[PDB]
Amino acid sequence: ASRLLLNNGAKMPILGLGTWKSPPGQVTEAVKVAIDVGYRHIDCAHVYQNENEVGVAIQEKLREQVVKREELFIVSKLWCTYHEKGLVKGACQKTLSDLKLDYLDLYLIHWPTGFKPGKEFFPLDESGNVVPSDTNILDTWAAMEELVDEGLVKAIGISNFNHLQVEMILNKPGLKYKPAVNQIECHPYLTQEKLIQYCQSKGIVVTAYSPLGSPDRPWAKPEDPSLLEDPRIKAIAAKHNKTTAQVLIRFPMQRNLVVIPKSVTPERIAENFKVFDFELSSQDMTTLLSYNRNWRVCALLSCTSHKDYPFHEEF
Ligand SMILES: NC(=O)c1ccc[n+]([C@@H]2O[C@H](COP(=O)([O-])OP(=O)(O)OC[C@H]3O[C@@H](n4cnc5c(N)ncnc54)[C@H](OP(=O)(O)O)[C@@H]3O)[C@@H](O)[C@H]2O)c1
Ligand SMILES: O=C(O)Cc1nn(Cc2nc3cc(Cl)ccc3s2)c(=O)c2nccnc12
Repeated sequence: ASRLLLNNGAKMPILGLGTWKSPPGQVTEAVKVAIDVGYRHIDCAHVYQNENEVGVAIQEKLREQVVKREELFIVSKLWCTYHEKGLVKGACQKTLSDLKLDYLDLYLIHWPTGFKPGKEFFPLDESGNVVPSDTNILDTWAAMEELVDEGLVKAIGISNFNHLQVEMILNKPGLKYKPAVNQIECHPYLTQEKLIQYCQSKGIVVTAYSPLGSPDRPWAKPEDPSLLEDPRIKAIAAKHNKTTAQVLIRFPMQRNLVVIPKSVTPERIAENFKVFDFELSSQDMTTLLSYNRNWRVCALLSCTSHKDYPFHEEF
């Protein structure tokens, strides 16, 4: 399969381009190359501060009739400072304006943790903890449902939600729309078996982020865990005559996940797409799952006392 079916009846391309830390100076070309080579899914966010430059790329490719809007699957996310119910629509509309689109295919709650509204992405106190908002997950969900009902987005979902947080939404009295997708960190060092099984059992598609272990994450040292340099994964790559990145991208695909590797490098954008023409073996899959070490690149550590912090739970 090149696409997975969502609970709104749309089909979500299983490979997408990530855009976190894709600078304004390079992301337009990155998106253009990606669309050229065949990516039909772009993962965006207001907090990435590059949606205008993504929007330019998309628009140019639509106008040049390289791709049809209906063939593209564009995702963005609601930032934590816009969880208050009256702020959600404006946040979505700003993303739509910046991306130069009339609708999003999917709009996610980026984190379950609301922050105080205002100009700062991360409002902080002297303890190094975030200033929260008095919002709750269910009220924010209700505001997200209104975006579907108004035509601004085709589907809504969540990101970095744990299974109890998912459950809270699913059991909401008067629920209108289930989450379509839960986008979570997933890779061989954080395999998320239990949460994936949960979501899959509930008909929620999982998108795996940081599939290459986010080697460009801020202040990575070379001594930290590196998936791309794990000799055991290199060995699997060598056996298939593929790159380590191609193995790491193919892995989630064989778990029936969506995956969103990021690159601004044209050669890597192109090479990372060559994942539809080989299979990892059963033993490969088992072996990679065995490398789980509960290592999170994205642990939201400024927010560990937030009532909606997602990572205290086992899954
Ligand atoms: N929902 C959330 O909370 C959340 C959190 C994290 C990530 N995300 C999404 O997931 C996307 C992917 O995760 P990520 O950006 O953290 O990390 P990633 O995709 O695991 O890794 C990105 C890094 O890998 C490098 N790279 C790409 N292809 C490579 C290849 N073939 N060989 C070697 N290095 C390669 C990139 O370098 P170059 O760009 O320099 O080529 C970049 O530094 C994000 O961009 C964002 O869209 C969402
Ligand atoms: O979370 C995202 O969507 C992308 C992202 N964003 N960021 C930016 C920041 N995250 C945080 C988190 C906190 Cl709790 C505080 C400041 C920052 S700045 C990353 O550092 C990072 N590192 C690895 C993988 N993805 C990321």
